[PDB]
Amino acid sequence: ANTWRAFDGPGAHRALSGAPISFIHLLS
Repeated sequence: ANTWRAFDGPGAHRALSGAPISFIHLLS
């Protein structure tokens, strides 16, 4: 989660309120 986000496009707080890494795991 931290490795790919920091290199291209670092948007930590804006994604966590809407749909981040954690929202994707609920569907599978």
